Amino acid sequence: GEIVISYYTPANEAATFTAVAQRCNAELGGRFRIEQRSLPREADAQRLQLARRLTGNDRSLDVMALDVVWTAEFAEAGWALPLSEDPAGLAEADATTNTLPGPLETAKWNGELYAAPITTNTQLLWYRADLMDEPPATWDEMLSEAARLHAQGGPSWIAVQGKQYEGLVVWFNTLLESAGGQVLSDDGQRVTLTDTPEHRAATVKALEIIKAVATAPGADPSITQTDENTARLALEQGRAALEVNWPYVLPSLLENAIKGGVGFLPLNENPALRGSINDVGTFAPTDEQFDLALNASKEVFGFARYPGVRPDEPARVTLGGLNLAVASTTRHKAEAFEAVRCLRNEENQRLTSIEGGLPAVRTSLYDDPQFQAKYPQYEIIRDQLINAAVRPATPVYQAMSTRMSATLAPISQIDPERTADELAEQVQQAIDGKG
Ligand SMILES: OC[C@H]1O[C@H](O[C@H]2O[C@H](CO)[C@@H](O)[C@H](O)[C@H]2O)[C@H](O)[C@@H](O)[C@@H]1O
Repeated sequence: GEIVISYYTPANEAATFTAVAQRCNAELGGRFRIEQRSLPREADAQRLQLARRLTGNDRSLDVMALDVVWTAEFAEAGWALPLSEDPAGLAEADATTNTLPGPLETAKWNGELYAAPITTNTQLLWYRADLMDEPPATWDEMLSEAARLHAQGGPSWIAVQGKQYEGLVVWFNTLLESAGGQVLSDDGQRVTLTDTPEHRAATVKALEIIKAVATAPGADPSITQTDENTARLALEQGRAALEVNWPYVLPSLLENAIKGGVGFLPLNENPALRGSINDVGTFAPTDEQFDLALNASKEVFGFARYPGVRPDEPARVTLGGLNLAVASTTRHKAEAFEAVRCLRNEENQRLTSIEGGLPAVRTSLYDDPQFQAKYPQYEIIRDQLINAAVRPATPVYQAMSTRMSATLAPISQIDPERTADELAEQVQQAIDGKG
C-alpha cells in the first residue's frame, strides 16, 4: 500500500479540507494519499495538540495547518521545516507565486518561509438588515444601535469573542491597531502598549470599547464565555442583531436556514432549494439556488466593514488564517511538500472559500467573476486586507497571548487605565522570557 500523508486542520473546517484532500488524492494518481485529521476548535488547543505530537516525536505527523501566529515558535523549535528543505525545490516558489503578500509575511521567520499560506481571514460586521436601516460604522454606533434595540425588546446582544482565549486577544489587537497602537515594536523587542502618549491612548480606547460592550444595557449575559461559535449562534438564534466574525458565517447562515435552524429566514420552506444540501450535509447548491438563497437572506442579513473606533477612520482588522507547514517528524518530506502544493492549488482554493467560507490566498481569485459571484465577501475582504492589522510575530507568542487574555478577562472587570499598565507589564514579562 501507498504512503499516507496526515493533514491536521481544525475540526471547524474538517468537512472542507476532507473534500480538498479527496480532490488531491484523485489528482495524485495513486502515488500517495492524503488523510485529513481534526484538531480542536479553538486556537490555543489546536497548538497544544500539535505540540504534543511534535514533542512526542509522532513519526506519522506530516502536514499541519498552523494559525498565523505560531510561525516564529514552530520555526525556532525545529517543528516546522523551512520550505527550502523541499527535496524537489518547489515549495518556496509555490508559496510565493499568486499568494497574497500579507498572509505570506505571517508564514515567515527571520526572512525565510516555514509554511505556505492556504487561507487568510479578516472579520466582518454581520447585522440584521431587517431591524436597522444602515449598519453601524463605529463601535460607538454599535453601542447606540444595540441600545435602541434593547429599548424595543429586540435582539440587543452584540456577538463578540470575549472569553479568555486567542479570540479576545484578536479583538483587542484590532481595536488597538484601529486606534493607532501596536503591542510590540516592529522588531519584536520592546512593548509599545504604553511607551508614548499616543500608544497609551490607543490601548485605553481599545479597553474602553471592550468594557463598554461587556457592560452595555442589552449585553449578552454570558459574554465572558463567548467565541466564534457563540457569536455565530447568537445571530442565527435571534439574540443578536450585530455580530463581528469571520467570513464563514455567511455559508453557515444560508446552510442552517435551509435546514430550518434560522427562525427569521425559513429557507427550508422554499421548494426551489430542495437538494441544495448535498449527500454529506454540506451546502453546495446550483448557481441558481445559491443566488436565490443569498438574495432571500438580503431581506434579513447583511455584511459590512468591521466598525472603526472613530469616525472616518477605517478599522485595521487583525489577520487570521492557516499556513501549511511540513512537520519535522515526517518520514516522507518529498510527498509532504507535494501535498502542501496540491492542497492549496487554485481550484482547491475556489472550493475552500465557496464551500468552506474561508478566504483564499490565491490573489487571482479576487478578480475572478465566478469567484466574486459565489464568494460575495471577497470585496470587503480585499478592502480590509489593504490596511490589515497583524498580531506580532514572536517565538514567545503563545506565552504572551495567554498572559494577555488572562489580563483582559473577565472583560466585565477591565479598567482601561489600570488594565493598560497591567497588560504592558505582562507582555514585558513574556518577551523577557519569564514564560
Ligand atoms: O474561519 C473561522 C476560524 O475561526 C478561528 O480562527 C480564527 O480565529 C482565531 C482566534 O479565535 C485566530 O487566531 C485565527 O487566526 C483565525 O483564523 C478557528 O480557530 C478556525 O479553525 C476557523 O477557521
